[PDB]
Amino acid sequence: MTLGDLWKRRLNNCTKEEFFAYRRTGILETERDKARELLRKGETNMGLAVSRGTAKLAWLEERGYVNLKGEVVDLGCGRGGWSYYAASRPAVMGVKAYTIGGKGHEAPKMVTSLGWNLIKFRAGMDVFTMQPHRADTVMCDIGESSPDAAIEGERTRKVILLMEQWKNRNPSASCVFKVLAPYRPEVIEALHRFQLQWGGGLVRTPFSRNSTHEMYYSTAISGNIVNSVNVQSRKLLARFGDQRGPIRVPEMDLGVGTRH
Ligand SMILES: C[n+]1cn([C@@H]2O[C@H](COP(=O)(O)OP(=O)(O)OP(=O)(O)OC[C@H]3O[C@@H](n4cnc5c(N)ncnc54)[C@H](O)[C@@H]3O)[C@@H](O)[C@H]2O)c2nc(N)[nH]c(=O)c21
Ligand SMILES: Nc1ncnc2c1ncn2[C@@H]1O[C@H](CSCC[C@H](N)C(=O)O)[C@@H](O)[C@H]1O
Repeated sequence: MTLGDLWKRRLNNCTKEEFFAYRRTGILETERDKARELLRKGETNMGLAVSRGTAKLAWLEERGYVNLKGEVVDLGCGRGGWSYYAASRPAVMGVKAYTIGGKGHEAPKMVTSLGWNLIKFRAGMDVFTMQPHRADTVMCDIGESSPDAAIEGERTRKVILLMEQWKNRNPSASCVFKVLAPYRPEVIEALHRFQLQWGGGLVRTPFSRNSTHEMYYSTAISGNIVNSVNVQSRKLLARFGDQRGPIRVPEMDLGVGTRH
């Protein structure tokens, strides 16, 4: 059993009050007061982020931890916060965004955020059985949380296997993907094998809530994986009992318009 496995059990052992107090303590949180209503008021001319995903990818890019360029695929695009972020980048030429949709799964939010015309959205698409195609940048933000850590590890393993498939098709592609449960031994094994072939490493974004162990893997960084995981597990376990709230920051606003 790992330190992260214990973090999960301690998380699930929280009372409701301890859970609410823990989940957002000390994390960055974008201010979505305007964004949120605009989206369900059906306003489509808006460049405010369609989800909390946009600020996470932006942070990775602005830190120099991901290379977004050329033809991008967004695997599991959901509402599309990563797709819109990618489309707004000048080095990005196009975005092919795929998501399953249906019951309990977000469909793409349709807005005129800068570069929207470079995105081809395909809902109803299962990326795990999709044939990989040409891509310069492969992104995947898939990983549904479960109170069962063994289910989280299996969900995570599936993402890593998917990224191996896309790398087999595109050995030179830049990759960035969610690693929902990096503390599971079966995940560590698959990540170490990924890293030995393709390089890369793991990083924690400051917007992730403490109720998730999610870390992001990218071929543009490096670092011992077990150390990265254990450092994060210790930091998560140290926040139990912390009273500070979240730190509110402005939401990303990419502006509106086409890119040609
Ligand atoms: C709601 N919730 C979530 N977690 C833990 O946080 C992890 C992910 O964090 P999140 O679940 O809050 O994030 P998400 O984006 O999914 O939003 P939401 O708040 O709607 O969470 C719903 C999920 O939590 C699960 N859940 C609901 N109640 C509990 C609970 N009492 N204990 C554990 N899991 C719970 C539900 O089955 C569902 O899977 C969950 O996998 C679980 O270990 C909780 N732990 C306690 N101790 N009490 C909780 O109320 C609780
Ligand atoms: N097998 C699958 N094929 C395609 N999409 C899937 C999938 N399994 C889960 N998904 C979708 O993957 C999405 C991940 S949500 C990621 C947030 C997104 N990057 C943003 O910035 O808004 C979810 O909407 C989920 O419905």
